[PDB]
Amino acid sequence: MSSPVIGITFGNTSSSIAYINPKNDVDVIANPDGERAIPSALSYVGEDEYHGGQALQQLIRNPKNTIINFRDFIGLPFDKCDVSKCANGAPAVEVDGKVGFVISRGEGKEEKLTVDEVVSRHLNRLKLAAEDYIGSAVKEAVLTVPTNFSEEQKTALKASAAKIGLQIVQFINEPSAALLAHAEQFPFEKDVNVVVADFGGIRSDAAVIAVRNGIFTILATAHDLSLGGDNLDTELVEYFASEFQKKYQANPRKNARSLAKLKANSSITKKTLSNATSATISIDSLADGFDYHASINRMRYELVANKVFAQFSSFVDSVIAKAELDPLDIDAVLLTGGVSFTPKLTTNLEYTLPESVEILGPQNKNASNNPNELAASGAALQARLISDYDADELAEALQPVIVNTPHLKKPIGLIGAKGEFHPVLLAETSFPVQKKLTLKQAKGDFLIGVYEGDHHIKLYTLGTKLMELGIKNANGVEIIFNINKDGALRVTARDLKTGNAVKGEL
Amino acid sequence: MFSLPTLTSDITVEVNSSATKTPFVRRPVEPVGKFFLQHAQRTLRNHTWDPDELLFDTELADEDLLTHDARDWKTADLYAAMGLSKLRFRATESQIIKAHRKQVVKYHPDKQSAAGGSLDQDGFFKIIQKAFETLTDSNKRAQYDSCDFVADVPPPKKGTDYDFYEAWGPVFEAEARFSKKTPIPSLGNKDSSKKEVEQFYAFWHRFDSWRTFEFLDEDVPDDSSNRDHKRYIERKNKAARDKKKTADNARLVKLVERAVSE
Repeated sequence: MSSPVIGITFGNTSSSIAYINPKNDVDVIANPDGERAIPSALSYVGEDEYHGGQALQQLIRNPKNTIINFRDFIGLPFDKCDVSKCANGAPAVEVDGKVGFVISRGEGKEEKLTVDEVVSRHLNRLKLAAEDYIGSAVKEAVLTVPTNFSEEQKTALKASAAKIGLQIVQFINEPSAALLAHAEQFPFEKDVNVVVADFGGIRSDAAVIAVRNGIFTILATAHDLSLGGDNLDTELVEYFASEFQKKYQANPRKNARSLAKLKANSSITKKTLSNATSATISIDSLADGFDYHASINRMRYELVANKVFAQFSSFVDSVIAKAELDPLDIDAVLLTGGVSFTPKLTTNLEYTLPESVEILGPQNKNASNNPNELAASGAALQARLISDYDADELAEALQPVIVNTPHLKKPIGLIGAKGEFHPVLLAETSFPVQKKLTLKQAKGDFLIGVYEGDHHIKLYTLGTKLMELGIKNANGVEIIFNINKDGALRVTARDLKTGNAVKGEL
Repeated sequence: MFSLPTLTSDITVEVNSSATKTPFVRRPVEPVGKFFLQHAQRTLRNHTWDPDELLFDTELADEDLLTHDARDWKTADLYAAMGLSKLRFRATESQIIKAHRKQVVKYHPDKQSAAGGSLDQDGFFKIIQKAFETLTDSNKRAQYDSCDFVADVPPPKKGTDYDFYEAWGPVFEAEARFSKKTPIPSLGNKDSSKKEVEQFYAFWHRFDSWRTFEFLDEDVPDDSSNRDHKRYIERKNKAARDKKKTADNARLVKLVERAVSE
């Protein structure tokens, strides 16, 4: 038996493990602490080492020896990295031309750790949590990255996993990885265009994916390293400052530990109020020896966060314009990440888009899953498909001659009754491809119009004529557009009852 | 889904220039999806490997069947695809295996790539692939034998002059393959006794047809459906079955009742 293969979503704020059971479904591997999305944090208390939400607990108490958000510093030198992102955690220093961190071990001795060392020992117990649940050793994994990591980072992730003995067998982009599990659980009845939304704690990722006969392709991607759940969190930090200084006449912002425990207890409400209408905060010894008790509902939270949430809908708008699409054309918006649990962010997207876009989120009655989980579950699905392959076959499958498919830029289709353009094979379609349209109610003699199509900001405008075909005294017809590997367009129009078929060739 | 222009000009002439790759674009895609792992596999793996052979088709009897889709395969005739258009239902199980071994080397996709053929013939190969498991299954072949309208010989035309034993001769074996009862009474000749005629029509009046219609299911139960959707398709699919059972049985009754008067 080959080694088990698992999927890794490595995130700024959370990491998750997925694995395909012998019952051939997805199962989420949890940590020993019982939380599925393991946080990406390490805290050293002397010689002892802590991970996860346990390691996030010492951030308020020992912030100089607690590290966080170490995904964006991998593979690139320190001068291209913003140090103030981990200004709340451990300082990031200059180590060997890349980013390193200053830690303190037992007896006050100082150890200088590379960020390459960080990912290895983070994956050390991501290995341990996976093999304890499954009961067998793991050696290889599929790692999901954002699409803006270059190849020199991917080799560094391959190298740092090789420091501990993990073989990163494949790299896949997170919008491509997250969508597959949604497509496996809920297959699409029609070929659609969808937008993957990854709203993390410290960064926001949006990418536009065309779903064409099971092939997932980039139209355009967008990233914002400044928009995220931290801005949701920091807006509440100044919010909780407001009632505290009017009631108790103290400034909680001027103490780092007071601001950290305020930042810690505000971080819980982002998860807590995603499922309930209100949340309560009780903090012993906040600042100047003062306790604090307050209850905050959904509506005043949304009244606070309407500036940031409008930026989140604005970030959706820019990636559509970057690929030059119209929000009438887009079929769905797919959501992943812990920010996507918020029901306010769900409601903004039906308002700022047409009603024909179905927003795939936690609130959806028909197509819903866990947004923090949906990235990793797609990686295990790719893991199961490649589990039959050795390294030679998958690397040959990874070759640019094979992974590059030519597509079709300008869409084709059928002309309507009033001269409107009805696309059959849409835009952005790879070939060879064949689609069937059943005109069952078609009675009489028909002229079948094949035209190229032009799209503008959305009505379809009739474009360049491809061919024309006609049928006589027909009672139900099928229209077939066939494109081969050579780009030749062949159109078959078959009568549904008599079998009288007229074939067009180009 | 909307209406059609419905024009009476009825032209079947292409007027534009040849299809260029200027509206064709070529950036790569991400290696993800189960259909990536098959679309790559056709250009990566592409794995493919006597008195009874005199009964086969030497050349493909339906030339249009080569261009037919693998997805639209249920309207495709598998007997013309297998090379058994002469014999159809009466071919044995080993004959299907020998016919499958003939057609796998004639239409080898690597040899089709060697002969310069397109990938459209590989779509006909997926017809050739799953025809084998359909025709080696006892149920699935019999289900395909239940819908073989090409082998369904019609009764002869009304108002014409014909021999009764020669024109209705091959007709009654078309449903005798659907007989659950053995032995099969024969039509006989002009010198047949009255008791044999009474034993004939009673067999056809009390006829037992095993013909089913699961292959005519346009909607099939998907495994991605929930519990009510697999039930909802089945009652509709049964409603197609018994209607086509009773109508063909009434057609068979009219097949019985016309031969009595003629």
